[PDB]
Amino acid sequence: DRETWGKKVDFLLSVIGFAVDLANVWRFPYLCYKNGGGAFLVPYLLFMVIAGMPLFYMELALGQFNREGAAGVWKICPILKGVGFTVILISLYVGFFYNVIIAWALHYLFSSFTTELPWIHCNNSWNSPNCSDGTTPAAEYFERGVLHLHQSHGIDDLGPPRWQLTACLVLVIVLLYFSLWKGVKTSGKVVWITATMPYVVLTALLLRGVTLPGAIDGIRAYLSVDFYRLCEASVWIDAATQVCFSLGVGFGVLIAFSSYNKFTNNCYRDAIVTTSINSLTSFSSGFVVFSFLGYMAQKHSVPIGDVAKDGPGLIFIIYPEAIATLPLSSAWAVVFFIMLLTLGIDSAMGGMESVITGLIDEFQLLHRHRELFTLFIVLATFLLSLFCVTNGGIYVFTLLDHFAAGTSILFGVLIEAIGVAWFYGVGQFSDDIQQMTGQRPSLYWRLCWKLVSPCFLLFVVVVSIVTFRPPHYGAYIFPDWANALGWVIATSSMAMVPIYAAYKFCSLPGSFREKLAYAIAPEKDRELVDRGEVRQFTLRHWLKV
Ligand SMILES: COC(=O)[C@H](c1ccccc1)[C@H]1CCCCN1
Ligand SMILES: *[C@@H]1O[C@H](CO)[C@@H](O)[C@H](O)[C@H]1NC(C)=O
Ligand SMILES: *[C@@H]1O[C@H](CO)[C@@H](O)[C@H](O)[C@H]1NC(C)=O
Ligand SMILES: [Cl-]
Ligand code: NA
Ligand code: NA
Repeated sequence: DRETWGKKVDFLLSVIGFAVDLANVWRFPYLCYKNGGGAFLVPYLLFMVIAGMPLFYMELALGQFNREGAAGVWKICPILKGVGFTVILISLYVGFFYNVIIAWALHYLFSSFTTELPWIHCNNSWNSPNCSDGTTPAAEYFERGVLHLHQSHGIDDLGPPRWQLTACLVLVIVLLYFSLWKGVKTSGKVVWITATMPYVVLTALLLRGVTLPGAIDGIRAYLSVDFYRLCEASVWIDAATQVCFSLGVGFGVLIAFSSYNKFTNNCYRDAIVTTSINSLTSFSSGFVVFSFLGYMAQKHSVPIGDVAKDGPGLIFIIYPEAIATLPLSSAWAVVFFIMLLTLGIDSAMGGMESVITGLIDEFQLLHRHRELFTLFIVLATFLLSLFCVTNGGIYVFTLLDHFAAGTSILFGVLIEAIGVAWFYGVGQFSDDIQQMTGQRPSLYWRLCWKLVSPCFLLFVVVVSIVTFRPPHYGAYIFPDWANALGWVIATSSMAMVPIYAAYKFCSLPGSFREKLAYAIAPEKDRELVDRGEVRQFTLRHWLKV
C-alpha cells in the first residue's frame, strides 16, 4: 500500500518537469557559443553516452526495485547509508535559496500588468543621476528599485527584509505546501500544466523572435563548427561538468519518483525517453535566446559577445529590454514571466518531495502524519529563506549558489555508484533488473556501471577541487569568512558518510569479522551470513563484471 502513481503519464511528466529548470534554457546555448558551437556537441555526446545514461538508468532501476526513498534503498549495503542523508541535505540546501528567483519572477509578473513598463526609461525615484537613457535603465530598475542593492555594503551589512518580496515568498510557499500535502495523488495532476506551459510559451517566443531583423545573424553565431577547439583542455572539462550537472542525479528525486512505480514496468525505455527529451529541450531553446540577442546586437551596433550575459542578469535585465521595444509589449512580458514562474515551480516541488519521502521512509512515526511534516518542512524553508530577501540578499544568493550544490553532488554520485557496482555487484543488479523487466542488461551497461563511470566521476571531482575560484558579484570581493562558511556548508553536506559509517560499525556486536560481515553484506543475505558464507569475503566477487 505504497500509493503508486494514478497514471503512468504522471511519472514521466513529473520527471520531465523536475529536469527542465530555469538554468536549462540558457546555460547550454551559452556553453555551445563559447566553446566553438556545433563542434562542442562531440565531447558532450561522448561523455553523455558513456556516463549520463548509465547513471540515470541505475538510479531509476534502484529506486523501482527497492521500493523505498533515497536513504531506504541502502539495505543492499548498510554501511553506506549516509549518502542518502547527504543527498537529502543537498536538496534542502538548494531549496533554501531556489525559492527567491520565483519570488522575483512573481514580482516582475505583478509589475508587468500596466500600460507603461517601469524599466523603459530612468525618470523615477530609483535612478542615479548618470544613466544611459552610466548603467542602463533596465539594470538600474532591477538592482535599484527591486533588490535595493545600493543600500548594502556587502554580506556583512544586510539590513531588514523587504515586505514586497516577503509577500511573494509567502505566496510561493503557500502554493508549494498545497501542491504537496496529499502525496503523489494530487502532485501528479499539477504537473499536467506546469510541465507543458513552457513549451507553449517557447513556441510563440520562437515564432516572434525568428521574424526580428538580425535574428539570423544571431543564429549563425550559435551553430558554426570549428573542430580546432577540441585541441584545448577546457572544452572537454566544460562538457564533462555540464553533463554531470545537467541531469537530475545526485538529489534523490529520481529514487523517490521511481519508488512509486509498479514493480513490473520497463524503466529502460522511460530513462531513454526522459533523457532524450531533456537533452533536446535545451538545444531547441537555444534558438530563441540567440535570435533575440542578435536582434539586440543589431539594434545597438555591438558584437553579440558583449550582449550575451549570464546568471540572473540575463533573464531579468537583457530579456525584458528587447520586449519593451516590441509592439504589444505588455502581453509579451506577461507571458514571458508566466513561463519563467512555471519553469521553476516543478523543480522546487520535486526537491521538497525528495526530502519528505526520504525522511518519512526512515521514521515510521511520520506516517499518516504527512500534512504536519510537510507544514513543518515548508515553514522551516520559509524561515531560512528570509536571508535572501534583505537589502544585500544577492550576496547570500550568490554564495549559496556557489557552495550548496558543487563538489558534493559528484562525491555523492561517485559513492553511490561504487556502492551499487562494487559492494553489491553488477551481476546482482542485472539479476534484479531481469526480475523486474523481462530482459537482462548487456555487457556494455555493466562495463559502464563498473569501470567507466567511477573513473570519470573521480576525475571530475579532482578537477573540480583543483580548479577553484571564489565567487563574486560585479566588483565586490567576498571576505575570508564567507569562503570559510561556504566550505563549512559543503563539508557538512559531504561528511555524512564517515560519521554514519563509524556509528554503524561501532553499534554492531561481536568481533571485527562479524561486524564487517554484517556491515557490508545485504540484508537479504542474512541467513548466509549467519551460516558463515559471505560473498564479499572473496577475491572472485570483486573481479566479476
Ligand atoms: C541549483 O538548482 C538546481 O540544481 C535544480 C534544483 C532546484 C530545486 C531543488 C533541487 C534542485 C536542479 C533541477 C534538476 C536538474 C539539475 N538542477
Ligand atoms: C523626465 O521628466 C521630465 C518631466 O516629466 C522631463 O522634463 C525630462 O526630460 C524627463 N527626462 C527623462 C530622462 O526622461
Ligand atoms: C553614477 O552615480 C552613482 C550614484 O550617484 C555614483 O556612485 C557613480 O560613481 C556614478 N558613476 C558615474 C560614471 O558617473
Ligand atoms: Cl542542460
Ligand atoms: Na522545472
Ligand atoms: Na537541465
